[PDB]
Amino acid sequence: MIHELLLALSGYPGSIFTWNKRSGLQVSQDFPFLHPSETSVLNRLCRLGTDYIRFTEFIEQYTLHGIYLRAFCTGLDSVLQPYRQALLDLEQEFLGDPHLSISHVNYFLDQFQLLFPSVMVVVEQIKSQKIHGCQILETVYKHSCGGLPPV
Amino acid sequence: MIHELLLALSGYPGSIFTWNKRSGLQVSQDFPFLHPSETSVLNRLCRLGTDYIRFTEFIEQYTLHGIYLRAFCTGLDSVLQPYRQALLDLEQEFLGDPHLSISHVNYFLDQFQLLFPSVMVVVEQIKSQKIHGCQILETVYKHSCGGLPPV
Amino acid sequence: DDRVLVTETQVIRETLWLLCLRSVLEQIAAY
Amino acid sequence: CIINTTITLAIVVDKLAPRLSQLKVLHKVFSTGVAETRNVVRASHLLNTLYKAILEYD
Repeated sequence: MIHELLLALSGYPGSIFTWNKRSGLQVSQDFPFLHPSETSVLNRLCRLGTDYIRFTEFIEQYTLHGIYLRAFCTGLDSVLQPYRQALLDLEQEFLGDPHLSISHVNYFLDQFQLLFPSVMVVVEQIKSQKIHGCQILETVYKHSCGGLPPV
Repeated sequence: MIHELLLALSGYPGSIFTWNKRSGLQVSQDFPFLHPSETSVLNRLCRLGTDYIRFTEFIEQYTLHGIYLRAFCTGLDSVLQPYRQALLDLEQEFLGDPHLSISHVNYFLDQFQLLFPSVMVVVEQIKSQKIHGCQILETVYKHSCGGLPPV
Repeated sequence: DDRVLVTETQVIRETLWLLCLRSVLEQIAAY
Repeated sequence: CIINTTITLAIVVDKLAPRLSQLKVLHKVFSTGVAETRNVVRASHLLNTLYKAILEYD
């Protein structure tokens, strides 16, 4: 189930983690093998997966036109690189000792959980206001004076 | 019954070891399984539990105010640390050989039985005379010139 | 009245995830 | 240490004493950072609550 999840957090949905076009990633229903209390933390964990999927779908779509939009997505993958790299690691730690639970996996994301949310509305302002041209170099700058150090 | 007692000496009273708000910890009445002569040593053993409970209840309550009262309780837990640590050990010795009786358990406390009593009236003088301010640094000092090496 | 009759160690694992039985749990719940 | 020594309820609690103490403070420090509309009063009243709450613990 661990390697099952680490793919769901990568952009591949399956039977355990269904995909909905409006809401986002979420667990289907109660599962007998697992506990009924975990059905929550996963839903808290998917609030992160939905961000990466809606990210990479937009990144590929390139959608509006202009070089400053092309380069924004070109750079948007660079900030998103430590997310992937930190996800490849989780499998290595689980390959060593088979006593690690979802608690530790949820704990490992830590920084990504408080970063994506603030870098989600920056994309939404673009696709909802047709920000064409060099005006992006301000719409991203007006959000660069944020307090959150990571952002 | 051993692990039952080692919790009663920790601050958790139960059916065998009832709790009274005035007197303190004490055994309820005669028990058929155990001998009728032990009903005494336990009562001698509880004279120690009553001290720890009345200690930790005061420690939590913080009651009067002032930093010198906050720090006194902050330090009061440090001297009370070897009591807890020496109690965790009793379970380990009983986990090894199942031939140890209450006699050995009573014997293990030894030092705590002659320490708490002398460090009980120091608290009572505070809560009964409203010792406010730096005057604590003498009321504790006037009792620091005691003969008992442990104290 | 029916009850689930959980084991003992299972409770500590559950408590870690959150981080007389109805009494002791009620305190940790407050945390 | 649970999957790999005996461990029960009364032990994990007392082991977590210096944490369940530090946690209770945050329930009172944050309570004044959540009970509140302008962006300049929500940030001033928060930052001033800390400097007041520290002088209480000195």
